[PDB]
Amino acid sequence: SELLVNTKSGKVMGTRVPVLSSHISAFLGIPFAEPPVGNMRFRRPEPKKPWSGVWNASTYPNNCQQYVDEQFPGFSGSEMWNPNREMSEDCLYLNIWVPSPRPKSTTVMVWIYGGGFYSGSSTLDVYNGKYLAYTEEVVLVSLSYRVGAFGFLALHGSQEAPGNVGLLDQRMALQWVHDNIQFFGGDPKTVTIFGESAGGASVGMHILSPGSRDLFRRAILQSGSPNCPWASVSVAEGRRRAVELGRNLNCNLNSDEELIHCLREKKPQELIDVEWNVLPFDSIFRFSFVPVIDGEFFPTSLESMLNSGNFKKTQILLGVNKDEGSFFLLYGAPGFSKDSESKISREDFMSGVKLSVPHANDLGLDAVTLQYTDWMDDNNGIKNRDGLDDIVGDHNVICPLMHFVNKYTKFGNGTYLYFFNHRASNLVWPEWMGVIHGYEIEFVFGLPLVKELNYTAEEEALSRRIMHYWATFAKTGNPNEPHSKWPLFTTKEQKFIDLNTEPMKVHQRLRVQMCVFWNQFLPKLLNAT
Ligand SMILES: *[C@@H]1O[C@H](CO)[C@@H](O)[C@H](O)[C@H]1NC(C)=O
Ligand SMILES: *[C@H]1O[C@H](CO)[C@@H](O)[C@H](O)[C@H]1NC(C)=O
Ligand SMILES: CN1C=CC=C/C1=C/NO
Repeated sequence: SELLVNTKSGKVMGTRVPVLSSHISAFLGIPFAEPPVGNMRFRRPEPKKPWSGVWNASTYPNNCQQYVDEQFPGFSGSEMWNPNREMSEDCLYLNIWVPSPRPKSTTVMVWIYGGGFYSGSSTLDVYNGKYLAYTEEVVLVSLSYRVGAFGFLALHGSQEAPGNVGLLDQRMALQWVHDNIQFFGGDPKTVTIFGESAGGASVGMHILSPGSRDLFRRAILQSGSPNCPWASVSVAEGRRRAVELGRNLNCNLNSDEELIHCLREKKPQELIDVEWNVLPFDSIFRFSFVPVIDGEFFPTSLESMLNSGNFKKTQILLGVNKDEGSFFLLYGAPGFSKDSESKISREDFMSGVKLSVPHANDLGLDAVTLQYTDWMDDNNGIKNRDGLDDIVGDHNVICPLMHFVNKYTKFGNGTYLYFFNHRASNLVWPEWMGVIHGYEIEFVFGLPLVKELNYTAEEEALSRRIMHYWATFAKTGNPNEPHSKWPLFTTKEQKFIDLNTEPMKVHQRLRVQMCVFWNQFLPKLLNAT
């Protein structure tokens, strides 16, 4: 049958799904590691152990233990991100979507999900790979990896909970794709890892990590960069936060040995219940458990790796959305709310700014205020709302990614840059938030093609237009077809394109203005004071 496949780990039998008018085959929930339950908790993952008999690949697997977002219960705008399958410490699986009939050796795309390192699932509807697979004849795989403390708790010296382990889960699935994707018709010479926010930062990170480089060809990064200030911590800090976790559960903090034995004793939900207390800062866009700069995963510091080409040289496509800040401010900042327009007082702006740049002293603080204030109208509520959206955007996504780009392209082998600024016509969040973080994904995964979710005509155009760009680049190293064109990004000129339902424009020097602020000036200033 098309649906029975022999793989180095065992025979797997999938299932066949409908898509638009045609069909496709789906393999759902293939395990690729020993379940990290028990007291494999926090440990590095181990390989699956071949099964006998025929693994059932026809339902979605579980989601990993994660914080579940209740802030707007019943609101789809927020629910669309929540685990939608049962949660379990047993959740290392992956999913494949293969064209019918099976290709022999075609392009592979591996999706890695975002979620701030504390959350996310392979199984959410917006990450359904059947449209992409179908429309572009590519093999589409989505992996899944451990989040929050289960995934990133890090007690350096120790082998019991070493750090970066979720990051290892990702690599382990990338191994299994490497070794078996050929039996599904995928060309392993030709995998593209691609992801959003934490997912983007992780792709970035496997460009850098030496044990990750050989496992893939090309990378696409959305709204995320391995150098984003919220994406890594020092080993000391990770140590500090793990022991802090131990405290709100009343563990013995005498050896590492005992901390871990303790944390391992606790039910998954009690770790989740207190995870947000270990933050060092009142802040937004910061997360508890996070890649740590351990020296084994990352041989050295991010910055100096970037500096001396110590990273995989291939070609990359990446980008930012127009309002990366809003979603964060809505959740975290005094003054913003889902149902009003959220005019912010000159009072609330100040505390907004404070929460966004939690490591700055106040001289640093003034420098920011100065930079983003309309001094001729320093009271307009709207201007403050927006100014704040740009601070959180720039400081957290746009400018660290621009820095990553500039260093990448000295030694890279081709670089393509987008600025997605389209607001979906049926977006269910309010207007003031604009083109929000995360909201290109549904265009990438091709949901505007499905009539009953209500998109414009042109939106569907934009979606396939994007999907092709993506699939072509994965297959080619170039988003463009042999004969108007998405230009390469160069250090000399720095062209990038708009992605949106009208005819594309090339521009230059994305937020260059403000990125020199965050990239050169502020850091020098905090270093002096
Ligand atoms: C097990 O296999 C059969 C069809 O092959 C079916 O009842 C069901 O979809 C599968 N159950 C799972 C994976 O839970
Ligand atoms: C990178 O790729 C090839 C193959 O090694 C080389 O000749 C090419 O011109 C390079 N291009 C860029 C975009 O740096
Ligand atoms: C969880 N989430 C909420 C808003 C926007 C993006 C997003 C990505 N999660 O992985």
